[PDB]
Amino acid sequence: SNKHLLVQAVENAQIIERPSFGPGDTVVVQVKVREGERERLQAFEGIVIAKRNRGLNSAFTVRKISSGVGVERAFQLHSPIIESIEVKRRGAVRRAKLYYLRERSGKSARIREKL
RNA sequence: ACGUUCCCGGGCCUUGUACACACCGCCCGUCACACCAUGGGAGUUGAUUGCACCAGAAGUGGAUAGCUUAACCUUCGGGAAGGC
Repeated sequence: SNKHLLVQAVENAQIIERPSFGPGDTVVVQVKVREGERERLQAFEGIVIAKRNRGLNSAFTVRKISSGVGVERAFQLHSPIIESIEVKRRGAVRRAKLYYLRERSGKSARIREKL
């Protein structure tokens, strides 16, 4: 919509189907990784602090704690790097952007389950 | 050449000594040059620890947003218990 019609025509082809999901829910993402001559898939599991929907340019940021330090990656929804996305756990958050979780470390960081 | 007061040496009695190769003795303290152990010393670097907090893995215990329910009860709808 926001883009010109000629641009929209190009974007529609790039669009790829993917399970819809909400903010603040634990998700597992499969990322293509190149080790040279071989291909592998790496699993990234984390709570989704922030999401932005822009049609083709939609992006979601996943935050996970590894060895006591958090890691945040702003994954691209429609990129071909992302082989698949699945929702391990669904949570309810008052606000779309969970930027208070960065300050939170342990017991506070957790998000209540949504039923 | 009165005389023993003195310079020197020698005889005896007593006295004090930290001296005994014996006063031509023994022996004290600073300064100078080395080497040793140590005290204070702006600090530098370790070990162990008092107290006040943050923290909340697995485990057990109270309670239930909720989910799956073999033993017994069932009016076969379910109840009882139990697990997550």
